[PDB]
This record gives sequence, C-alpha cells and structure tokens, in this order.
Amino acid sequence: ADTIVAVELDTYPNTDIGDPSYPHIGIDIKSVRSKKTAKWNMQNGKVGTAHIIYNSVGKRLSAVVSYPNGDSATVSYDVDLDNVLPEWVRVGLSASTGLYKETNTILSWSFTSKLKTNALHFVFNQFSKDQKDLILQGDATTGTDGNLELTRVSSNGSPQGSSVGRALFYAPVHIWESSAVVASFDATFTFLIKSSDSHPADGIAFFISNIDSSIPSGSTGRLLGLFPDAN
Ligand SMILES: O=C(O)Cc1c[nH]c2ccccc12
Ligand SMILES: c1ccc2[nH]ccc2c1
Ligand SMILES: [Ca+2]
Ligand SMILES: [Mn+2]
Repeated sequence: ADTIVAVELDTYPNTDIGDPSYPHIGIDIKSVRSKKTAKWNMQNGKVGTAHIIYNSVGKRLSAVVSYPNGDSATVSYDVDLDNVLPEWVRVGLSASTGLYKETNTILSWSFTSKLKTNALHFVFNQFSKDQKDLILQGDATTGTDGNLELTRVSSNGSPQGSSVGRALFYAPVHIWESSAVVASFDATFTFLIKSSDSHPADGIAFFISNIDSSIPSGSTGRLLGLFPDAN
C-alpha cells in the first residue's frame, strides 16, 4: 500500500474511525487516524492558508491552518520522517467529499524541500488548464480561473459527493538523504472550502507518498484520497 504522510484539514468528524468529534487538522503518519489533531473551525466560503513545516533536526512536523480573520489552528507531532518515508517521494494535495461535500478549491500551493544543498522549490499561485508539472488524479482539475479543484465541481458552482482528486507535483522529491545534515520541507497552500450542505465534508490534505502513489480505491469521503481504509 502507499506509504503516506499527511496533514489533513478535516472538515468532517468521522468519530467511528478516530476523528475527534469536531472539524480538525491532523498529522497523519501511515494511517488515516491522525497521530495528532487539533480542533479546527473551517470558515465556510473563506479563503484559507495552510502551512506545513518539518525539519530533520528538530524532527517535528507542524501545520497551522488559518483564515484572514485570525482564527488559526496548529498541530505538531514529533516524528522522524526518515523512518516513514522512502528517500524519493512525490508531494501533493488530496481531497474528498462523501455523503456531504464542499468545494476543495486550492488557490495556491508552494513547496520547498532541501537537503543540506540540494533543493526543490515550486510555487503555484495561478494554476493552468494544462498544468504540465502537476499529475492530476481522480476528480482533480485545474484552470482556467487559475484554481485547482481537487474534487468534482459542477456548473452552477457545485461540490458533488463521492468525489476524490489529488494533484501531485510532477517531479519526484528527494525528501531525505542519510548523509544530509538537514532535510527539511515546508509547503503552503490556500484553499477555499465552501459548502451549503447541512455539513461540509470531507477535507483537504497535504501529503507525501511514494513516487508511484495513486488514489487507493474507494478512498472518497473520510479516507481523504490518502488511504485504502481506515486502519
Ligand atoms: O500563492 C499564494 O497565494 C501564497 C504565496 C506564495 N508566496 C508568497 C509570498 C508572499 C505572499 C503570498 C505568497
Ligand atoms: C461516522 C464515522 C465514520 C464514517 N465513515 C463514513 C460515514 C461515517 C460516519
Ligand atoms: Ca474525517
Ligand atoms: Mn480526521
């Protein structure tokens, strides 16, 4: 199965599989049941920004999600990604809806990994119809209003259900290297989760996985496009 690490922006509490019973951000290590989470207020319809930070030195994966009004949620988790990820990965974004749904619009995404140096840095503030440096998967499409919609949206402006989608950066990343003194990465992305459903679902993740990683099957709704199941 795909080796996955992820920061999840989890708009839907699936508390029969580990979610806390609020909207939450989570660090996911090889499982969809977050090693760590934090209560997150998903502000409907607002543009949000997620920052994920990790370095090999402090070995603490962190993520803040916040919105323009100042609310903000943080999560950190002490872990050595040298022991969970393969040397070469892909990075990307993943989203899903299920029974409930939302827009999973990504408005920008930037990523930096370094190995001190080797370094890879990319930034998308405007995505194209034909984004040739993004591998799109499942429902994800880009363009031409400069957005990445990771989950199937519908003409009048509408989040459908039972949708998954991800975009990985095309180039694989060398995310660690054992002689590296420092192997760090940060990623940032801004998103617009909107819903008029009774509850939005299910969320946006930033993820690193093996380079060949795909959408496991039946991974919509609560498995966020990251896992074959909820183990
Ligand atoms: O793409 C975005 O909207 C985030 C963006 C990446 N580089 C930046 C530098 C300064 C301010 C915003 C951004
Ligand atoms: C509560 C907890 C987990 C879940 N997975 C799908 C529906 C659902 C509800
Ligand atoms: Ca969930
Ligand atoms: Mn969760």
